[PDB]
Amino acid sequence: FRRVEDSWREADRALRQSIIGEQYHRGDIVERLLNDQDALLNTPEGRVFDSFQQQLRQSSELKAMSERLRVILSHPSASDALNRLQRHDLRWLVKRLVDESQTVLQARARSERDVRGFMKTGLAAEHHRVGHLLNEFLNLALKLDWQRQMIRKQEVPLPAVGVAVTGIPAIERLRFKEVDDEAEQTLDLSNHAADLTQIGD
Amino acid sequence: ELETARKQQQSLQPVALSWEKYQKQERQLADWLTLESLLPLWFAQQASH
Amino acid sequence: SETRTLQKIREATQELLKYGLLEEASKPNLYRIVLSHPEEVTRILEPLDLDIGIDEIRGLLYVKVRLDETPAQDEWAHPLVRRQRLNLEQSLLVAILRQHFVAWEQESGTGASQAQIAIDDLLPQLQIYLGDPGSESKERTRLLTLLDQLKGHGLVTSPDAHERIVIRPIIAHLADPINLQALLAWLREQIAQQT
Amino acid sequence: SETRTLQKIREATQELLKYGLLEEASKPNLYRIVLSHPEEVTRILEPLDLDIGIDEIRGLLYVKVRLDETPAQDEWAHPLVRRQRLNLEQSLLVAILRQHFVAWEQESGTGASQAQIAIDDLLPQLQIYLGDPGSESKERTRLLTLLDQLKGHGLVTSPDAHERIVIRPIIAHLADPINLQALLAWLREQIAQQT
Amino acid sequence: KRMSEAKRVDTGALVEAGADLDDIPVYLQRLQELTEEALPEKLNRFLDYLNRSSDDGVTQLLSHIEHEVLVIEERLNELNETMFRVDFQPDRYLRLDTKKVVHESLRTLEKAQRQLNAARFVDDNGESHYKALQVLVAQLRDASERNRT
Amino acid sequence: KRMSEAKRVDTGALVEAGADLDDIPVYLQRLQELTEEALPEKLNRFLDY
Amino acid sequence: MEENTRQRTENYISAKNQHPAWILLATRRAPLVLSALKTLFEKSHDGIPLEEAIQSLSSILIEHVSQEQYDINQDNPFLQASRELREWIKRRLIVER
Repeated sequence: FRRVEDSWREADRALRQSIIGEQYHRGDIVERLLNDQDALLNTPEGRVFDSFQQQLRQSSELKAMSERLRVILSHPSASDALNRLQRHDLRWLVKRLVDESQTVLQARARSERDVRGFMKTGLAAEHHRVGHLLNEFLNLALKLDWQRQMIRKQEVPLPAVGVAVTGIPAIERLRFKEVDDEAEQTLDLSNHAADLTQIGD
Repeated sequence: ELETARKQQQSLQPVALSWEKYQKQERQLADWLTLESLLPLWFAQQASH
Repeated sequence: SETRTLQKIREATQELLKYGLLEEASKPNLYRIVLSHPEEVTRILEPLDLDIGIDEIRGLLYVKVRLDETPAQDEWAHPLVRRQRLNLEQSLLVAILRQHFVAWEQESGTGASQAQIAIDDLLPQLQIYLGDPGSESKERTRLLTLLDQLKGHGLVTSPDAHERIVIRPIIAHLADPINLQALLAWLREQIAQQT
Repeated sequence: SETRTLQKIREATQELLKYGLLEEASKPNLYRIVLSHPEEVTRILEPLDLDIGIDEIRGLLYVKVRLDETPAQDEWAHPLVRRQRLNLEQSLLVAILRQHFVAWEQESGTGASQAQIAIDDLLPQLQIYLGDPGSESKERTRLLTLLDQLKGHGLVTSPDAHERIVIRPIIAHLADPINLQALLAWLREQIAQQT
Repeated sequence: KRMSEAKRVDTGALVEAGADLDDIPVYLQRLQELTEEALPEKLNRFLDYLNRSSDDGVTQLLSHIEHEVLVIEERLNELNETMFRVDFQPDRYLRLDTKKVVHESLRTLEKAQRQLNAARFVDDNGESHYKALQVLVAQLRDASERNRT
Repeated sequence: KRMSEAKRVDTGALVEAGADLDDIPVYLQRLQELTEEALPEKLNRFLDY
Repeated sequence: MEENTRQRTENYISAKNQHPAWILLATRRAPLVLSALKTLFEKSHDGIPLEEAIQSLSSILIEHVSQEQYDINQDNPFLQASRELREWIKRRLIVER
């Protein structure tokens, strides 16, 4: 399962990357999602996941297995065969699997959310042009070397708009530390010994 | 989204169908009125003969 | 005695110079004052080689460098401009922000600036280009540094309580089609040099 | 539409705004051009509530808020200018350099010759009035940081081949020198009381 | 007539253009684009994929809750172990026995899940599967929102 | 175009009707009925409430 | 089958220079890191909260101050633990979510 997770993570990342790909129609992206998911499912690890899912469907057997595990580990011989950590892991094997599959499902949900973002775009006139422009720019972006800081900190030729001017360094604006507030704040380290005669009968 | 796309295509297909049916009549009309424009001269030549 | 410009106009132009932009939705009075005497503002800003662009549709006034005889190399070399030139990671973030902005504007029209996006929505997008350092906190710090830099340029408000930001409509003018198509050509040239 | 301002006037005005001053001994072209077009410069600056103070004796031009005294508040606030308050050490350094500049003008006359001083003559007084940071190297580092900070405000030049520096004549127009004298008196009282 | 009908079911594409001869270009352009994307034929597949993905989600969650309950059972067994080391009285110790709640809402959830498992086998392109999943996620979201009940 | 738009706005008083010139009588009947009986009656009920 | 013979050496070399596990086992300092990591991750199965993890790792590293030949710190083991957790995140040994 530790590798089922990675397989689905890579599938999701590839789908997200290809969504930025301009060549895809809405239909092509839906097709890519469906086919990537099916291909992932048909690999060996995918079949492991599918068998796990079928067992979840027929939950009676998994519950019976966990009950049997509880019975097994209570036996004295268990303490001799396995140290406590191993016994704990074997006891909550089913819990660990049921939790682990959640990451597969979460990557799947991430891909589905992204295709939702892409699908709904029944654009209008003004938007459509800049949409194509941005997609082209983003497709240009992927081929850069982002891990190199120099590439990240290159200076783009964009126009200066929203140009703010501030802090004209007029000499007059200066002012100076007014340390004349000399009054110390007194210390209080007195033990407040109390007499009980002030509370009522 | 897919359902609405299907409905949109179902609606638009007859538009193109009728548009072609209409371009056919447009061609039926243009050359025919050109033939009408040519009729007087043909009849003039035949009348001269 | 001496000709003193209308107090309201002086205050409005001073504030507009201060902030670099001036929106109807946040300071309607000065925005309308400027719209009532735009040629006064042009006469006021012309000597500094600064000018005034306008977008009444979105309700935004932004000072932009005068083009008449400024150095063609770049207008950021202008003496008065204080902020540094944009860099291409910031430009990537600007592109994503503009994409979200147009996506929202499609539904909301050219209405007031309700263009809001959760911080969490950006992390998946940037993760594609800037990699995966395998620590959600690290990438959040990276993204928040980028957003601070962009707020320096006025394109986005700082994150609010719910980890949400509002895209200042000025982005539409820093990422309008002509600017985008200049940047696109320059980037294609850069990639060609990389090859 | 309207005609353009002379390029020289625009350039000099933008310089004066960027650095908040102009110096005859440093940029004579801009200085004399501004002085020969003074009415134009005050007309440009007027609508920003800005004006130029001038000094022919010291050869210094500088900006100055043109807001009428106590216009709406006891002490004014101007949008385009931020009224910074220097930290303690910076205040000491400006006080020291102010006093030494005044002495220099006593011995040489006002504006006749630039004020100069050696770092080795300043460091002892910084030690006197603030305490030993741990070494001569740390003292010099602190002094260099402070001198850079003042250079940012146009108050001091860079160290030269003699480890000497020049005091910018802008100090003659500082806001509240009497407060500096009061702080210096407080300090010479504290250096005694503390030990 | 056909053009107005088409605009009746438009979304942001045809509304920008009129309903005359000069507007046929963009209409047929949209028709061509729709045919090129060829979305409608995907519909049967995507219904099945939706069924499978959301069924996986719902079943995984409803099993995660069950095994959390079993973890609580284990915690109570540990408590029982602690009390057993100590005498609550001369010859007594306290034991903690759990039991299953008989809430109506759990009964409805069980009914709905039984229906969902009865829907995998009816072959109608998963329409019955989708209806069962719809009713189940209805309860899930409802209980999610008005949680404190 | 205008009558198709009208049928588009309609809520069930023109479902039985078509979108042809033979339906012009239907449109006139519905418009006169509105103006003279339905807007009046509905307004009267609204003002009573 | 002959591909399985030669291409396998390329597979192994790529693993040697890329895969995090093999890279770790090769480093001069592997056993300390491996022991500390297993100590951290054995006692909890849901993922350590980062602050708890750094505290536990600092406690562990305090033990190893006696190893004369491995990066002895006797001025601030807390900062050492923080830096090394960050480093291991850089190697993709541990991913935090």
